[PDB]
Amino acid sequence: QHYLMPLRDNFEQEGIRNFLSPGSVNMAYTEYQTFILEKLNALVVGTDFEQKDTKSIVLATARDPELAHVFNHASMAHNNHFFFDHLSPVPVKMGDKLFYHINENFGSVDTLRDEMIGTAVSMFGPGFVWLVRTQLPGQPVALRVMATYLAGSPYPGAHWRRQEMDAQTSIGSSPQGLSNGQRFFERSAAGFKGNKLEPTAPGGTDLIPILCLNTWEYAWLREYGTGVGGMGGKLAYAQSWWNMIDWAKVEEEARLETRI
Amino acid sequence: RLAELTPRDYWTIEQRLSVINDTIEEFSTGVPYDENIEIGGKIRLAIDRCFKYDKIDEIIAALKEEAAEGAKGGVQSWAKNTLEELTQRSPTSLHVTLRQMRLGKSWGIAHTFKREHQMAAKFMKSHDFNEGVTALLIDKGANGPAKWKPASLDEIPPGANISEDYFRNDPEVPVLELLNDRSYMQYPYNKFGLPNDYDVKEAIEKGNFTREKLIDHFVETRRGKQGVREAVSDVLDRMAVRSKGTEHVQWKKE
Amino acid sequence: GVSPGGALLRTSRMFSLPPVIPPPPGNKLQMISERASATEAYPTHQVLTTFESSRSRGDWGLKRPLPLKSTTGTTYPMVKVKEMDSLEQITDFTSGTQHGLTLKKFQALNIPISTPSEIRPVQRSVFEADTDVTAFSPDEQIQEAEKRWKFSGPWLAGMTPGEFKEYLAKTVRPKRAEFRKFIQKKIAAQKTEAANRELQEKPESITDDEVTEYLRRLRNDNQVLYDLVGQFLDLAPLKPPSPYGGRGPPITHPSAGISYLRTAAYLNNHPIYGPQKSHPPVQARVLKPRRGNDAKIGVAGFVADGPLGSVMDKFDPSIEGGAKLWVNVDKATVDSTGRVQLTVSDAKATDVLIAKELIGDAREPIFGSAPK
Amino acid sequence: PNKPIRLPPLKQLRVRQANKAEENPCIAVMSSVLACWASAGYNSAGCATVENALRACMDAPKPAPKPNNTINYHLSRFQERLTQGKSK
Amino acid sequence: RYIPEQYLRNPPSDASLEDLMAAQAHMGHNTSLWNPANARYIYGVRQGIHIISLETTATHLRRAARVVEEVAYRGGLILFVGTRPGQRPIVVRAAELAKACHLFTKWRPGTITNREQLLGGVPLTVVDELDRPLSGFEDHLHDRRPLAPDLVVCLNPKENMTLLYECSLAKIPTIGIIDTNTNPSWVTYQIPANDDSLRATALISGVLGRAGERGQKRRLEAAQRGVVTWKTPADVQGYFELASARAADARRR
Amino acid sequence: GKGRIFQAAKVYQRASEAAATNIVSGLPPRNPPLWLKAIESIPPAEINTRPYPIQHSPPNPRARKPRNLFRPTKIVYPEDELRRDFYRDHPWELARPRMIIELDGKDARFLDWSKGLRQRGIPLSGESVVQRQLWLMENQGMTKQEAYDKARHEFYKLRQLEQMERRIAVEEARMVGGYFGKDLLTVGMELENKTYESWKKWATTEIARQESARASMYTNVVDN
RNA sequence: AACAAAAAGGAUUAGAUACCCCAGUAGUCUUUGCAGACAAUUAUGAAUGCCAUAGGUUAGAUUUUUAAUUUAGUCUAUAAA
Ligand SMILES: [K+]
Ligand SMILES: [K+]
Ligand SMILES: [K+]
Ligand SMILES: [Mg+2]
Ligand SMILES: [Mg+2]
Ligand SMILES: [Mg+2]
Ligand SMILES: [Mg+2]
Ligand SMILES: [Mg+2]
Ligand SMILES: [Mg+2]
Repeated sequence: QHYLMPLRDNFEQEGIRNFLSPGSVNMAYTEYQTFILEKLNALVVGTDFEQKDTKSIVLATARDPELAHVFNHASMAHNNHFFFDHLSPVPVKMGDKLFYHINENFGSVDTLRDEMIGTAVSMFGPGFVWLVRTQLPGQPVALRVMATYLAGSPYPGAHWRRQEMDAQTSIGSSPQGLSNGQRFFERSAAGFKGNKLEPTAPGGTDLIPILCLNTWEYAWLREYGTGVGGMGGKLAYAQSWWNMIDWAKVEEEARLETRI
Repeated sequence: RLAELTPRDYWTIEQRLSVINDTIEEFSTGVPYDENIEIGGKIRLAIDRCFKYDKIDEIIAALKEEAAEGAKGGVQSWAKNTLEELTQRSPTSLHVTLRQMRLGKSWGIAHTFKREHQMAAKFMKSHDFNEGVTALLIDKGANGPAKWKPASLDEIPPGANISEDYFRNDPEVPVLELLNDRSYMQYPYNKFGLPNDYDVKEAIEKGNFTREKLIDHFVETRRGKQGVREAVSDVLDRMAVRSKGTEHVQWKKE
Repeated sequence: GVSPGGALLRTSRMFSLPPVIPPPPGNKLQMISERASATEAYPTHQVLTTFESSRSRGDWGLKRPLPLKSTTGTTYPMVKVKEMDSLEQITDFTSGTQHGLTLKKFQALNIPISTPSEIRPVQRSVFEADTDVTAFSPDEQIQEAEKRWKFSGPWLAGMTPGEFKEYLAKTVRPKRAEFRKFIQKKIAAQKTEAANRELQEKPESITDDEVTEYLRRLRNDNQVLYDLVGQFLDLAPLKPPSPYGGRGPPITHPSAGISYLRTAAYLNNHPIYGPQKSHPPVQARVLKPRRGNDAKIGVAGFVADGPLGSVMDKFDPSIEGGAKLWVNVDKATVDSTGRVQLTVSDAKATDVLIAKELIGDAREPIFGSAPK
Repeated sequence: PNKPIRLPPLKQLRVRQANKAEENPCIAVMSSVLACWASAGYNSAGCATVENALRACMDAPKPAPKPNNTINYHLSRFQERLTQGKSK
Repeated sequence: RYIPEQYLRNPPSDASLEDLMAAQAHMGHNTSLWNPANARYIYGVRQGIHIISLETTATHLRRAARVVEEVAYRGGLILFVGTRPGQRPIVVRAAELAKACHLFTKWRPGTITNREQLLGGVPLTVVDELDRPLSGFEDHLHDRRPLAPDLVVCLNPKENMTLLYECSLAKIPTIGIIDTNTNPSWVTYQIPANDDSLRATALISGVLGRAGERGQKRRLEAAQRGVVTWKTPADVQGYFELASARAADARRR
Repeated sequence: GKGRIFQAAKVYQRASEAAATNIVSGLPPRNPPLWLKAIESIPPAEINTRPYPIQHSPPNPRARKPRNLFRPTKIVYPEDELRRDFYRDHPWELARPRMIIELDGKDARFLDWSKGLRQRGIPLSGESVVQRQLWLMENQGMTKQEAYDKARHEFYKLRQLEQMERRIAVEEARMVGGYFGKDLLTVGMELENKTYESWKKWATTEIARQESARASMYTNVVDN
């Protein structure tokens, strides 16, 4: 069965300094990751996914419509742990290599800050904001910001559930609305018939998530309160998060090829 | 299967016991997977601290320390239960019993049965035995509990010695004539069970094993005997500490 | 009391395999084919599955590993074992996809199983606490005996003249002495109801001759006696003097364990079109056209009667892959013979276009290029 | 009605002719020609068509034989498992 | 909790009742295809087959492991034999652990009773207590009778009785997996178990492979201390005698 | 007796006797085989002896001359009667694939049927209802029917949530830009199309045989 | 009526009593006696106690009558022998 694993630096015991109280991280990871794994176990208790890993269940249950409920619990457990696994007990100084690509791609580290934080609030819904690394066979490494919805995964092997654009406020009769609507059916029709829209490289090496931001309410509603009056809330939660990012590890997983 | 084992006349008793030991270990279906060592760890450590004296008064005094609140032993529930038992046992039997446990350690096996025959003779004449048996077995608990010669251990003053009377031979009782003249100070073949402190100690004082390597030394030496890993692990939890760090492990005594 | 080896085998997985249940009952006096046999109404053997790492090795938890040619390659690993070891020293097995995938295709319809109705359509679930009950008390009266679905006695109308004689000779004949006692217990209620109704202004319950006379009195009214005889032998109701006593009680649970939904009263919220009026349509295949003047359609692997309304009238060899028709499954029920019968109805026009739009088959998409 | 018996031990379980020894496809055409001569006569004109069909037989090539049937190989694998044994 | 490649990558030293039941070692043949002689190991009947008692399989397996360990401890030559299709990786792995020989193809009738014909040109070598090749036996290795195994572990006795009968004639002890239809008189040490499962055959074989490995370790450890657990075979023993005779002949001359 | 004389159980006795003395009388015996001392103290086990097998069911007491005394008996448990009842009321429960392949044989260590139908390591199946029923029917003293209804109703409410979650899980995924592949309803129909065509070709090619052989039945070859 | 030793005729054949053919009387059938010989065979007298399985089949019995269990027959193929 799938069991809960400890956190990075005993966050469950002490928690982050000025980002999450030990009681909040307890309700956010222990009392929730355990709840998700209990449901995940019941769904794979007697199937081939019984001994498979979370990410393996994600890629294997991405397109199958009869396993969408299994994808949620598997993808949620993977995304949730991916969030806490990149937090540092003490602020870290951004490396030189990473500090270069961020400025070359987004213009400035402060610009990337507002883009991710701005996307978290602009999304108005529980999800995850990713910092993806895209590198086509001919093009160089390029960093962008991808925002997934409730349990969507950023990996290319699970593009079937790359839930990054709501349909209730993005598909309409307006000029931009019709464009989104066309792309909607173009994906559903292409995916259904098996055709691929964007050619990808083998092994899903195109997109490599490096950083994540969990915007679900169970992670900040208790600590930063609702947010009425401009104090705390989902806004301050995203701001304080930006200070505890493990830029040392973020740069590592990025694997920015040295060319300077 | 034991009936099929046909030894050779020229095999020593050691070889014969080795053939039977290996035959009994084939029919083992494993020990319980959840049942843990009862007398082990905290309780086992408490027994070594409370039952190391030569006076039942001091033993009970030590138990009260364990049952007291805040005792670092952590066996409050156990110490309280043992106390409620000793109070019911015959106070004379406790003195006589605790006395033979300290003397029997230096007696021979043949000399032991002869002394006990004299001791048992004194109990037939005593009052506690006839009362305890008549009150518990013949009456089946009726007529209330037993009534020993002293109502409790507090009646026996410190200077009293109610044991020597039982360890003195009686000329009216002829010496016990045994069926043979064999004897020994320690069992010649009593190492077919699980490894105990004596075995683990010898292996440590002889070799220079480590924490995990030492456990495999017995799991291999006993050829996968069920319970060796749990037993050897427990012995080290009590009588072994990293005197040399993670490199090796030695005893806690010194 | 049992050795540790016998204790493990009991809770083992292979020991938990269910026994092979008898096949779905058919016409007893009708002829059949014994050499060849097609898919059955409902499954009789358990479908088995393995891990993908084990299937490549042929290990299915059975006595021996199965051949790879006939068990590898497909998507859904499913197998039915008839004998774990036959007289040929082989595991007589077959594919279990004919029923394993028929269950998944049916549950894809997202429809419950309702109680059979008579012809004001009122679809009532079969899992209701008042109807779905099998444990009854001896005090259980007759008015509440119609709600049950599992009876101990047989359905007299369904038995053959031979099975009925064997029943009368070996089941009801040796129960005369017991039935007389059953009357005495009623007399205890007959002499106390009139003897205890005025106290607020038990009887001896053991008689020999009074019973003989009470039964004679019932000869003028045969209905009150049948209700008393059926209640003793636990016979399923036959006529109204209600719970669909036409074809008899079901030989299985009214749902048959194929679906556990309790209602279809819900709306499908479309991403762009909001809630829908009816459930999405399902494409069906035409079998045995009218030109018997009745047509048969295959919906989700089950055979049902065509909608009450061409393609369903005359065969057309020109159509590729046969004739197909979009329909909507209105009601699903389980008859007394264990079959699953669907009341299919023709699907609307706009709905078939909405369904085809997602999968990318709609010619004129309702979105974007739909000015009117 | 009883079920098929279990064969006793045989020296070998096999079918004599594994492949169907089909008949020359034209021996049937000749019979038709010989049938007309009996009813319509020899030098008649009605049989002028069947004769052309008969002449068309031998001018066409003989179909090649089919590959051997492996039935006997599989019968020899399951003999002991399907019968009461194998005779020596 | 389970990986198909576990019985090969890391076989267990001892098999428990749960390991044997999970490996399907208790599933005998159809009740009709049974050798009534081996009704002593059958626990009951279920699913139309005979169930082999799990306690019986465990006891007999621990006994065979002792035999394999002692033969390897005394410097004996062992031979693991599994001929069924999917038994090659199992037998080769077991022989590797025990430093033994393997056989995964059809046994050639006469390789023991007629070893001069079948094993005439196969090369041998002479080694000491530390398995070090000894020099000076060139004349012996050329005029010598080929070797026969000191122990044979057969994973499917029912399919090769020619091998087991030659071991009976040559007075060679044998270990076999005796299924419900196999004759238990064909081997010296029986292991009642399902021989048709590659999961049960890998466990039994892996357990016997660990036994041989554990026996070879003790033999080579005693050698480092200068204690040889075996004596020179009679074949090589005679060579020493006539060898000194040739030296004794030249002693005078 | 076609069988051969197997003396595998007497290899040690035969080998030890041949090694006792030397064939060249007057000399000490050579060294014995290396395996002789290995199994010196491990004799074979008794074989071919027919014992009284374990009686899993009480033997017939009325029998005066019982046969098949040395025949193993059938293993039957109180759950066999219960499994047959459930799976006969829920035949389509057999269509749910179940993995009888064992992992480590330690499934029964985490099964406490006093809690409910959902246990550790095993899936929610008809077996859970039988084990839960048996527990109620033995501990809480319920009857076969009463314990059946209770464990049976708990089993339905769990199955309903499983089916309701598939539909809702797919419906919400599309509300946020989630698309899926083909479903069984579509895949199942395409396979029928490809198979229906094969039948059409066979029928079209098989009907030509009858109409041709039928018309040619008459000997109209005269062409009058 | 039919069949058919015998008797007789026609053929075949080196010859043909014969095998084949055209015909044909005892006899076969009925009732009453005589007769007592048979490959009257399972080339195996009758009977009793006992010894391991498997697959069919015949007449019942029991059962959760599906199919199992069992009593008495009969046959096939084997184990120990
Ligand atoms: K005639
Ligand atoms: K003549
Ligand atoms: K018979
Ligand atoms: Mg076998
Ligand atoms: Mg006559
Ligand atoms: Mg006479
Ligand atoms: Mg006769
Ligand atoms: Mg006679
Ligand atoms: Mg007859």
